[PDB]
Amino acid sequence: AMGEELTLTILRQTGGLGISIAGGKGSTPYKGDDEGIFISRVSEEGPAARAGVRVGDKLLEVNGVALQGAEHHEAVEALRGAGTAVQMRVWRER
Repeated sequence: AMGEELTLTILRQTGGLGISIAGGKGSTPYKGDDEGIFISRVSEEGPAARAGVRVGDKLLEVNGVALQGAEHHEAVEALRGAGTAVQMRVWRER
């Protein structure tokens, strides 16, 4: 297999999830031509790091909201509106 599909739960903490994202349909890609949404930063002090989110993870879904074909700002909105426990489905390439 080329990668692992993981489901991680991030408990929003002290005002954020502790991630940045890159990519999206019509934005600068994080990888090749892939227009998907990718984790571009994980704050060392933030809850995503502690939950096991990794830079370069491809974000597939956030609390039921699919991000396939999503634009960047749509994904930002999905993360912001995801509530206190944020369940992320990610694809982690080898």
